[PDB]
Amino acid sequence: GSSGSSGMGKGDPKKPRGKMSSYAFFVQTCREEHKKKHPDASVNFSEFSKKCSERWKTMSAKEKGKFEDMAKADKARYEREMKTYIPPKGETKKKFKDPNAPKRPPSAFFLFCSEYRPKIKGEHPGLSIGDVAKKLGEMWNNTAADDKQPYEKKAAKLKEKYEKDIAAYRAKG
Repeated sequence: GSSGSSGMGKGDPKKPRGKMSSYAFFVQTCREEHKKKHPDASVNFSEFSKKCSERWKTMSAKEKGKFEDMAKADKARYEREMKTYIPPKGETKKKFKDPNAPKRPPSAFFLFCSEYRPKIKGEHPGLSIGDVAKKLGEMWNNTAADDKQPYEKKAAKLKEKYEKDIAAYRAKG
């Protein structure tokens, strides 16, 4: 969530941290290259630090360019981790309905719970529109991916309609 800071600091293993910027990378790009020029060199970490600072600013835009293109490349490869990681729930008035924006079509889960609602609802009268649905919340989770083959494939088609409508809402061209 708009994680302000980023990089070596303090936190937990859960969240895949490891995002470095142009500098963070440049500072290590000069030190590594040095070890090659002077292996038995008595270079200091501090002296090499203050240097990278004024050394990074002095560097002409062109010099920074590469450092920038290489840095951004990481901001992407780093996300790969987040994918494997699943954070808690903390959405703020998101995925909500809006009259201005185009309504989003149903999904596999909705197609299943919707096609099952009229099935279980009749078998179990005691339940109610509310509960009945709350009961499908787990049914889907258990459902095997394969079983979601049709519920998914179909949905995909619908999405198109939305992707076509929204294409206007934003009008980014």
